[PDB]
Amino acid sequence: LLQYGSFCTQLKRALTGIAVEQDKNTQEVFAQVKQIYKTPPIKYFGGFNFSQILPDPSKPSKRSPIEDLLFNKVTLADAGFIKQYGDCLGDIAARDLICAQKFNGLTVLPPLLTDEMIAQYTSALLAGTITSGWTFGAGPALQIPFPMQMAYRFNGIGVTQNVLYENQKLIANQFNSAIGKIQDSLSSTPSALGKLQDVVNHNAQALNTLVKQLSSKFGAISSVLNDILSRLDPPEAEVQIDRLITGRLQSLQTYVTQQLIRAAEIRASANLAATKMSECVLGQSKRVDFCGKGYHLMS
Amino acid sequence: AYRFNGIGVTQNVLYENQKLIANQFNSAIGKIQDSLSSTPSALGKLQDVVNHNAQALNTLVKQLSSKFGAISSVLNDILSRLDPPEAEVQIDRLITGRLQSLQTYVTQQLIRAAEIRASANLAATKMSECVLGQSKRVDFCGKGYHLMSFPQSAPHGVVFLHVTYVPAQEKNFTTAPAICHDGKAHFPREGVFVSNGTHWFVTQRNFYEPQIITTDNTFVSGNCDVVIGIVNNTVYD
Amino acid sequence: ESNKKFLPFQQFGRDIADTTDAVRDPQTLEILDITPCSFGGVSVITPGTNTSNQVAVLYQGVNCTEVPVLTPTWRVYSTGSNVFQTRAGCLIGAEYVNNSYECDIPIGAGICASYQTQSQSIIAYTMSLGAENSVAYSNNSIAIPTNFTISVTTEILPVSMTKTSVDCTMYICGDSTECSNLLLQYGSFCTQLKRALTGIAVEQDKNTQEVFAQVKQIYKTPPIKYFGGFNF
Ligand SMILES: *[C@@H]1O[C@H](CO)[C@@H](O[C@@H]2O[C@H](CO)[C@@H](O)[C@H](O)[C@H]2NC(C)=O)[C@H](O)[C@H]1NC(C)=O
Ligand SMILES: *[C@@H]1O[C@H](CO)[C@@H](O[C@@H]2O[C@H](CO)[C@@H](O)[C@H](O)[C@H]2NC(C)=O)[C@H](O)[C@H]1NC(C)=O
Ligand SMILES: *[C@@H]1O[C@H](CO)[C@@H](O[C@@H]2O[C@H](CO)[C@@H](O)[C@H](O)[C@H]2NC(C)=O)[C@H](O)[C@H]1NC(C)=O
Ligand SMILES: *[C@@H]1O[C@H](CO)[C@@H](O[C@@H]2O[C@H](CO)[C@@H](O)[C@H](O)[C@H]2NC(C)=O)[C@H](O)[C@H]1NC(C)=O
Ligand SMILES: *[C@@H]1O[C@H](CO)[C@@H](O)[C@H](O)[C@H]1NC(C)=O
Ligand SMILES: *[C@@H]1O[C@H](CO)[C@@H](O)[C@H](O)[C@H]1NC(C)=O
Ligand SMILES: *[C@@H]1O[C@H](CO)[C@@H](O)[C@H](O)[C@H]1NC(C)=O
Ligand SMILES: *[C@@H]1O[C@H](CO)[C@@H](O)[C@H](O)[C@H]1NC(C)=O
Ligand SMILES: *[C@@H]1O[C@H](CO)[C@@H](O)[C@H](O)[C@H]1NC(C)=O
Ligand SMILES: *[C@@H]1O[C@H](CO)[C@@H](O)[C@H](O)[C@H]1NC(C)=O
Repeated sequence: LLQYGSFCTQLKRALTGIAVEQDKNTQEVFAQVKQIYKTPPIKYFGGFNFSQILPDPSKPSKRSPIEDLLFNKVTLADAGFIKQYGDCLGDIAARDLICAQKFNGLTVLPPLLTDEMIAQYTSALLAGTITSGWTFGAGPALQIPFPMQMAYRFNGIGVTQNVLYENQKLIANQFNSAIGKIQDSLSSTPSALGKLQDVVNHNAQALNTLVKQLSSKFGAISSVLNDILSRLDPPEAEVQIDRLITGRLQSLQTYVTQQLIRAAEIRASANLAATKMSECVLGQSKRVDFCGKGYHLMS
Repeated sequence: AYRFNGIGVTQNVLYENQKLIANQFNSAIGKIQDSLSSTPSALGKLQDVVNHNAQALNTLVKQLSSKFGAISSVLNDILSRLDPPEAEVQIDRLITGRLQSLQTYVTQQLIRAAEIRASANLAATKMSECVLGQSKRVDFCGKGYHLMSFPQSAPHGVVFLHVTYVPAQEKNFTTAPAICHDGKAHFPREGVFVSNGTHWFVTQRNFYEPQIITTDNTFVSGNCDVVIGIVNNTVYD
Repeated sequence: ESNKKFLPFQQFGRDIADTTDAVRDPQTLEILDITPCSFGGVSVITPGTNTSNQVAVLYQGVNCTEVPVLTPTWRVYSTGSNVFQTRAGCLIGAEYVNNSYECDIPIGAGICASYQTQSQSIIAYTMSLGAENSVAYSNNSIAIPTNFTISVTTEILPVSMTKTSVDCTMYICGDSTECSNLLLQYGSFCTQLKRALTGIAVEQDKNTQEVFAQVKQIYKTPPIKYFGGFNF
């Protein structure tokens, strides 16, 4: 193989580029603000109830109930684990596909940002948008009572503020009911989180195909190098080894190309998500059907 | 003044602070050259394209020294050291290897071209929206309230200079949603009620400028029994 | 020793990748299982060579106990120097501290490394998300600014790249005729390559034209440059 060029340097470079791009995407999406705001201890906002989206201090990981349901709904499977070789050598007689992947030179790297840091970023964004409206997204944060912020947002869509000031309780009740229905709507439908499951399914399928490809003969007497080496003299052995080498190289090339295309698609999706975070959360958008159906109020 | 009215600030603010705004703009423009020159890694995106192209071409050239399983990597030596019928089988390996290298190079170039096209489309949209007009989209033409943009050309790229407005030196105040007077509720037209401790005024949101509460800048539209937190005072006519 | 329940007529065991992992000893009929011995990857963390020559070594995905200390001939200290365990594996040659700074060199799950004067040394820490803040929220209080600042920022965007062309015959066969004749019967791959390269070359110019040709009138500035005190 040493005399076939430098294809594998190119493969390593492409894989490293994709790995760096993933962390860049996450950092771009989830790091809009540089100040870690925290909610006031007393939770009274004119009748609006935010308990379903604020972090829960009772649980150890400090996640909102909706975040808990979202994390329980999706199966993660592959992740980074230290001493994973020890678990593989434990040999409980249940040889999973992960150990087979590891023993053939395929590894999975952990992300730079943990889940707790992302949860902290989300909590800071929520506290900022609750306590300051949209001022913290364009300079220093300026406090303002929540009903006055809602009156400003209603003026933003062409409705006078006395409409809000005379229907505060009904609007608060409607908002509370709409927030409450979200958990039931998410839990009842099992196919809601298809997009997030598709990524895991695609990665697992690609890795499994790459591992299974090692059993092909590609026109040789056998698919095992040791058997070929023991059953033949060398000069008849190079011609048998060459076919296997070429087949495995082709499989690696195909895998890398597919990974590159998927990475490009994921980058486009991440850019869209970052734009939506910038425009719908840190301010009020006048673009039609960009931040929901109807006249956008807040995200 | 038109651009300041576009972000919700009255034009008399500009007309009374023209010299200070001009000085601030001049200083901000002057700092740009020092900021660009001091940092050596600012123009990484433009250098990456050249580096990638040079690396790809160098790899393609260096790939010609591989044997790919033949006796030699030189066609003339193979032709001179062997009869033809033994020579086609040696030439075929080299041909296949070089073809594979060309295929890989072309595929990588296509992917890079797609990425560059996406970047160029984004740049064209930014040029259309931030330079030829004033944008209300948050964080699209800089950080803060966008005022105006200027374009510049660079090797294989464009550089946008965004000029924006940032508030500073905030102060605390006591506020109320409405004012009760003669059994009627009054709401501000454009602004918010503010109290310095003793008296009440109305001011615009993005700049402190108190004014006497009159019937000219308020409307009634309701009674004084529904609004929560109403405060009763006097309204001048 | 293997716990697999081999049938009396079975002599070998295979896996998904078609590799033998269970064997029966020819002399004593006992079932044994085979596992490859330890292996892994090594990463090197270093600042620029213009600064120092000290390095740190990260063994990836390996519990730092039963450390290999081998295929690599060079030996790290493996002792004396600080040894730390991260979710990415083991780190050797860097000291862990309580202080949190901005990330300099990424390592793994929330762990970064830096070169600090402390005697210069390499330290590892947990990255900091940002400075703490807490706005005073009240339901009858507001905050209003009293001054402003004019800010100028920059943004850089690539537009086009290099246009290249390749000749198949000269690259593959040079000036030889036998090689050209042999290549003539391999199809029309090179026509496709030429078409793709030409398409990319045209697309580059299209991108530049789309970006830089918004207006069709060539305006020029007046000779006298006075714009109310603004300096351009
Ligand atoms: C905000 O909503 C939550 C849940 O929607 C309320 O918590 C409920 O409180 C009642 C009475 O204390 C309990 O019987 C329920 O079991 C609680 N539900 C949950 C999920 O904890 C909370 O009381 C609401 N906020 C206010 C101020 O009433
Ligand atoms: C709040 O604003 C009112 C309105 O200007 C201030 O009242 C004035 O105070 C100055 C100096 O104290 C007097 O010269 C004026 O005659 C007052 N105006 C009126 C209509 O009486 C008041 O002092 C301000 N309070 C604070 C704490 O700043
Ligand atoms: C608003 O900010 C500007 C700039 O920070 C202030 O102008 C400065 O005023 C001080 C006080 O004399 C001068 O020493 C500086 O030279 C001024 N800066 C410039 C650029 O001219 C201005 O005073 C502030 N306004 C208020 C009401 O505080
Ligand atoms: C606009 O700015 C430029 C540079 O910032 C000014 O040019 C400077 O003028 C002074 C006095 O004539 C010279 O001492 C400097 O050497 C000049 N700098 C440069 C880079 O040429 C220019 O004067 C300013 N415009 C006005 C109308 O004052
Ligand atoms: C406004 O009040 C808060 C708390 O009451 C305080 O932290 C802040 O410094 C005050 N701002 C000014 C400008 O006095
Ligand atoms: C003015 O407001 C106070 C506080 O709400 C209230 O007690 C008082 O009755 C009001 N004045 C009149 C004339 O109703
Ligand atoms: C093979 O011979 C050895 C003696 O060296 C003996 O211990 C063993 O039981 C024999 N096994 C069989 C299957 O005959
Ligand atoms: C490393 O190995 C030891 C011994 O088996 C084990 O006790 C320890 O838990 C392992 N480290 C981790 C992080 O699990
Ligand atoms: C870091 O902080 C923890 C807090 O409990 C402390 O136990 C530990 O000793 C500190 N690190 C060092 C090196 O002292
Ligand atoms: C909100 O207003 C109510 C008036 O009913 C008051 O009792 C409460 O203290 C206010 N909240 C805060 C945080 O001061």
